[PDB]
Amino acid sequence: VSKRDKRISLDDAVGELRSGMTIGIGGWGSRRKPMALVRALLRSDVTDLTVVTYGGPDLGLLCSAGKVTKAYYGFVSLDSAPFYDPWFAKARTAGEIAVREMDEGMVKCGLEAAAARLPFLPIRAGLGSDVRRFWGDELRTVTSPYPDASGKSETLIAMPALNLDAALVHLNLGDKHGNAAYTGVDPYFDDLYCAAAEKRFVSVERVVETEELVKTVPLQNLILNRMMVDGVVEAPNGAHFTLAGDSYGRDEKFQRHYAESAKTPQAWQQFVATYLSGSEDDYQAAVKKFAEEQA
Amino acid sequence: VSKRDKRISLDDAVGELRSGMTIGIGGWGSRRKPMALVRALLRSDVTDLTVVTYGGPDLGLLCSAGKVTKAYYGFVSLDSAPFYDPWFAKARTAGEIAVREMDEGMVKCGLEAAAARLPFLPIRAGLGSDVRRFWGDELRTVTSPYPDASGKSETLIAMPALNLDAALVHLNLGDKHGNAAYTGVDPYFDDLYCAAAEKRFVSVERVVETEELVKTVPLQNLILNRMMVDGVVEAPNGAHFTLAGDSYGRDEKFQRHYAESAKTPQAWQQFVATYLSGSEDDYQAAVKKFAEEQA
Amino acid sequence: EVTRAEYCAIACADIFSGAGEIMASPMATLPLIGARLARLTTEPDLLITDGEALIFADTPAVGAKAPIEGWMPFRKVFDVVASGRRHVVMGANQIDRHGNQNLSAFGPLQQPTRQMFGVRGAPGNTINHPTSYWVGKHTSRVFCDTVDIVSGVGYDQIDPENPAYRFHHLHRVVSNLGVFDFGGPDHTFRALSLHPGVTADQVADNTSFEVAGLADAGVTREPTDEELRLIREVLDPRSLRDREVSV
Amino acid sequence: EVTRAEYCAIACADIFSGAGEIMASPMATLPLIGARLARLTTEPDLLITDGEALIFADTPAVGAKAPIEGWMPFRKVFDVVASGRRHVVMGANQIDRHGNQNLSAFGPLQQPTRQMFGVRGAPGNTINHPTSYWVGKHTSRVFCDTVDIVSGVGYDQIDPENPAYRFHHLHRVVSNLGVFDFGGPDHTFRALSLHPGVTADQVADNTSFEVAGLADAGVTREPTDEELRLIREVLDPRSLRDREVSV
Ligand SMILES: C[C@@H]1CCC(O)=C(C(=O)SCCNC(=O)CCNC(=O)[C@H](O)C(C)(C)COP(=O)(O)OP(=O)(O)OC[C@H]2O[C@@H](n3cnc4c(N)ncnc43)[C@H](O)[C@@H]2OP(=O)(O)O)[C@@]12CCC(=O)O2
Ligand SMILES: C[C@@H]1CCC(O)=C(C(=O)SCCNC(=O)CCNC(=O)[C@H](O)C(C)(C)COP(=O)(O)OP(=O)(O)OC[C@H]2O[C@@H](n3cnc4c(N)ncnc43)[C@H](O)[C@@H]2OP(=O)(O)O)[C@@]12CCC(=O)O2
Repeated sequence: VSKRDKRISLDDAVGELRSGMTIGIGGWGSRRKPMALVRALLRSDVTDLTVVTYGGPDLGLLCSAGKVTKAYYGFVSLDSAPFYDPWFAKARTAGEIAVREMDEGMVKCGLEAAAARLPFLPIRAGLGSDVRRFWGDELRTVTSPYPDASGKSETLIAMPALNLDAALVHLNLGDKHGNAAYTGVDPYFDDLYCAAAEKRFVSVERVVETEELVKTVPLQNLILNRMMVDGVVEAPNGAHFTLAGDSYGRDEKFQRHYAESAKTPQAWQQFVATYLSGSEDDYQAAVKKFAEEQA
Repeated sequence: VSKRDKRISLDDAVGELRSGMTIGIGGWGSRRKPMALVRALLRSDVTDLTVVTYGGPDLGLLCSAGKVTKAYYGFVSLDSAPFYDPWFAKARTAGEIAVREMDEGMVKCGLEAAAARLPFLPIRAGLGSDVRRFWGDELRTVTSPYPDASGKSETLIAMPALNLDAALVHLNLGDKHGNAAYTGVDPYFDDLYCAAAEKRFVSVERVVETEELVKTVPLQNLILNRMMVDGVVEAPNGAHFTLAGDSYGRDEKFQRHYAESAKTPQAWQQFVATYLSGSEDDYQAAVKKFAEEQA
Repeated sequence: EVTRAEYCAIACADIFSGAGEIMASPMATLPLIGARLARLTTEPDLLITDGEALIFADTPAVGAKAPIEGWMPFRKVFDVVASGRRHVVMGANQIDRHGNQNLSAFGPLQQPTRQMFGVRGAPGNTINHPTSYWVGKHTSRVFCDTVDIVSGVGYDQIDPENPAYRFHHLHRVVSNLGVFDFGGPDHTFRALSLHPGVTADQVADNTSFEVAGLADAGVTREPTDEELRLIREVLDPRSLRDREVSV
Repeated sequence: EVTRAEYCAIACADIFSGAGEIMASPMATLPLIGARLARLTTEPDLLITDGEALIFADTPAVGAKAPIEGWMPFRKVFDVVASGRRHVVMGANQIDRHGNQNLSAFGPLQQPTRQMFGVRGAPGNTINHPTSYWVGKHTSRVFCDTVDIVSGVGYDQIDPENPAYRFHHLHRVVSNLGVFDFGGPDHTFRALSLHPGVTADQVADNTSFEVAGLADAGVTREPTDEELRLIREVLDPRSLRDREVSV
């Protein structure tokens, strides 16, 4: 008959998530984050999350809503001034989240282990650093069964698999079955997030038929196949205010406004009232109005 | 001033190799093998080699000249009838080579370990199979420091790094500095062979200036950068008689003639006299003549 | 009237019953027809490739191209293998009573009497995901007491204390004589059905070991009218299937 | 007449002297000018990127595009890190006497008093390949006795019995006051040169610990005429370098 139609709404997708899940979030810093999916999380009652991410304003917004219990990350950055995300910083200085901070290469390594259903992969990164102190006994070493030529055996970090209950990623183009592509210079790690996860949700700028997808991009850009996706969300401008490859750049003015609004109770209630108290369409209309007013 | 000019001849490149080396050969089966570089090896006195390969007629020709002492491979195949390479088969049935046969995924794994300068990577493939008996104590296991949820710890194959003294690969386009690209549907593993090796030689169908290279192929096809290559050889039709992506397909008629000629002393002396007793240009002229005669 | 090869085709389709959204990787013509037949009837979410590097959107005839839906180069196949989301149907020079399989070589490991492919992907396939086998000429030389080289892992290799073995699963063996699995006592080779016209004595005379349940095995089901149409008109109009199925 | 920032620029170029055919990864404006200056003078085989995902063929001015020669997405950067074929120049909130470095946060690990980036790639950088540091305002708050969080690995963390540590190498620290390394006794912070106009007392008053060889350190070399031309006319005509170099 027919392959499964995986098209769902933003609120449908978050409706499949549960409090207490370990969720990986794709993109990188302020780059192609599934921000519409994150805003849908904020509207929901899903909380007590363990988040695995190369962190940016996705983690900031989740922290603004108290939705993060534990975070696994290589960094958190807005990629532009003021660089440090102010909501992540507040959660940290308040001790509201338990962190398993790690080297950026360890995130990739851990996702790769989960993708291959392995319990660990060895890695040098982490040795001799306070990554050991962030993790304590959750991060162990592994000794090579093969000594080096000199007769000494290497002891490496055993990076444990970063198994995910769910993954949220945003891509530029996809079909209704989960085939999806990036456009632009970097896939980041969204394929690894999907491969490491049980439930996989991809938002895309535009849903097209399969044949249009494969004629629009090179083979190498088709980074998700149907085995890697459980739900597809059509979300134009769904990475705003992060950049999104060839679709659009970062909304630098609006990101600055987000960061400044976090500074006081007063400024944040107004940001929430204007941008985060309605639907994705309401958000998109308000963001467009902001850009016109600030020209 | 200027970046290093790495252009060298076929015989120059083999002039950098030494008997006893461990050499990885790129491509896959009868697919984009550096056959011109292999023929240059045959003309040389370099022998006693340890070869790491997804084997095809490259390994067959080396075995026809007694140049292989030890072979690490996931398979050997001509990819067309009669499928089994007859020179590899003769070396095997005569016990002329020591083999470390392994699962195809273990080759990739071992090259990845060498590329990352790790002594091993864990892998499931190999467990419970006679891969253990091919390797004996050269292949050991490694136990996870993290038990699974049930309390049981996984014991996996510790695939040792496949460190190479040299790598020989063939690609479709490159510049004089070692930037190089494949054209067609599959890069195979040529980037991993280069990353696993100390001395790296790439033959290419055509050497172009850097700007022409990067305007001809998508970003994702630029699989070798300058840190991955020590010598560049311009060798048009240099993968013959294997296929080479978009440049050409397999010369099926000539491969069949190679395989049939291996059957008797008599047939092989004639094959050697016609195709392997002169230069690459002599070979290419003889191959063209064969195709015209056999139309 | 249904030919022996047509029964083999639907038996190969049935290999994938309930497979869901996984990569079907048949390595011979009859399993290929079977996988594509399943994809056109009851398993539309199967992923299939052109055998080189392209994932097909539509289901083409044997040897034909079709519009594509994704990229699957060899390096990414090994990612799929390790993910478990695959069911391969391999051939076999030898299969023993517990499912050990050989496609590597005959004779001693370091000096064989006959060379074939080497182990290929058989070790990684059998330890990571469902694996089935196709045998076009069922004989006692294929179905032997002991394989020379274990390239495909059988049930008597499994260490139940080590969870690294937990994904091993040999689903079916389909031959020109019938449909088999390893559901006999102690995971032994067991007859599920015999193709019409095949007798128990024919199977017994062409298998080196005893086949569990052979005396009680029923006959392979009839293809549906739709299945016959798809085999004869859409997938294999030149009857390439006949070339692979002995007697 | 040569400005303080111009001395810092050539000192940052000298970081890469003898580097060969490796990836130069400067993480601030002055090291960026330095790396590109080296590439245009004595280290043409350096690889450099646009800071996002493109490897440059030619050497462009700060903030400019140039023709490209390859692809370097973030996932492939981690392959380069693990390969060792790189020299990164990072910034630092804190550096101690043995080279431990912090860009993560101040205060306790699980409840800091100030949050910065987290450890980023600093652990993997310092354990895999040459690492150098740039400090635009040399102070005792940066050069402290103990860093709060070790993101970059210093020399007193090394286990000489474990070859996993054998690639660690901290090459230079360049500041607005001079050029330093960790070649003092017990791998301690050591003065190699002071920029013209900088006194030993100025360095000592702005470093929490004793600086080895400070009394005998000479003055940073003069830039060549070619280097001044490249800095002022080609690489940084808008003098963005001045914005980063304090006093
Ligand atoms: C990239 C991925 C990685 C993962 C993956 O999954 C992949 C694989 O690839 S995974 C590999 C899958 N591949 C298979 O499944 C191939 C299985 N093989 C076949 O299918 C064969 O075709 C065959 C079995 C049907 C027939 O083979 P055969 O011809 O050798 O045997 P047979 O005809 O029975 O004659 C036997 C002859 O030996 C004689 N003899 C018998 N005893 C002996 C003895 N003691 N000594 C000497 N001779 C003997 C007998 O007298 C006959 O001699 P003779 O005839 O008298 O001369 C992928 C996918 C795509 C890719 O690229 O990798
Ligand atoms: C993908 C790859 C992976 C591998 C790789 O290699 C990558 C990396 O990325 S690897 C990361 C490299 N990245 C860096 O190297 C960044 C280093 N950082 C800087 O360069 C900063 O810019 C800075 C250090 C110059 C200034 O930072 P800063 O502003 O935070 O500090 P500073 O100004 O001194 O003020 C300090 C303030 O704290 C106050 N204070 C001091 N004590 C305390 C205390 N106890 N408690 C509370 N406050 C305090 C003080 O009063 C000041 O408060 P205040 O001012 O009074 O309010 C890649 C490449 C591309 C990519 O994407 O990844």
